[PDB]
Amino acid sequence: GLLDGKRILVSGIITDSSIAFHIARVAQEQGAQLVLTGFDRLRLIQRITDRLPAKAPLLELDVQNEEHLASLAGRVTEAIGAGNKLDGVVHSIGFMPQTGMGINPFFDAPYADVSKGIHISAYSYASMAKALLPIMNPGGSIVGMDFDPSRAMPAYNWMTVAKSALESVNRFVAREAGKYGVRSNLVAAGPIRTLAMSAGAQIQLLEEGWDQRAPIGWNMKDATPVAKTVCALLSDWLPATTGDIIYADGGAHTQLL
Repeated sequence: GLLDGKRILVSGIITDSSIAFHIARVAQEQGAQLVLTGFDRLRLIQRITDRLPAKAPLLELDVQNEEHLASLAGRVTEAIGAGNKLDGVVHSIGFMPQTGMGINPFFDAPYADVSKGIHISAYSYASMAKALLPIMNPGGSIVGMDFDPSRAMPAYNWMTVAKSALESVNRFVAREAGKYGVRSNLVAAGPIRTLAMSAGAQIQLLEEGWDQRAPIGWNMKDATPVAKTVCALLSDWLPATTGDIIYADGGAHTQLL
């Protein structure tokens, strides 16, 4: 039980292909007691979370909603029992409107759309940390999901910009979280077939290039390797790593080709 008796909040489950879902699954297999947050289709999310190996309370959280953030810590402590604190927080939340992504030209995305995407994808990592650090134990771990944005690439467009912002936000969260003995890190995943992927020739070349570049290969169908990596960061086995990015991408980013 890598996470034996750790209390861990996990956001961002929308389907059972969600990366968050597999993080939640692997964490429970490893003895973690979870609290879960879900955004919009709460009834649907409850049905999806029923398929996890264990029961976990489900709280409503719209990261754009200031009231939800203000009430979050109180709602969490109620669910885990007063006197108890969190050892773990997982941010697995991303969004960018269609105008900011894919076939749509980079220059045509209006700021309102980009701003919303940045709000949800980058700024929310800080506001979740603000809301939850007060109910976190020393030795604890905050973890967010990243996609390496250090080089530009077709299609990913303004979401790349959002991820660049996130990485920077992560380094500042690490400063604040350090005052509580809490670590903050990001996991940079290779591409994964999720619901979000749903929203062409260049993206396929990027994927296949992925497996080819990855010295141990990469399998877009399998979220388990990134779930494990996130669990490794939630654990006590990376105690001197903070403000940082761990690459769970088959090693692809270390190879030019």
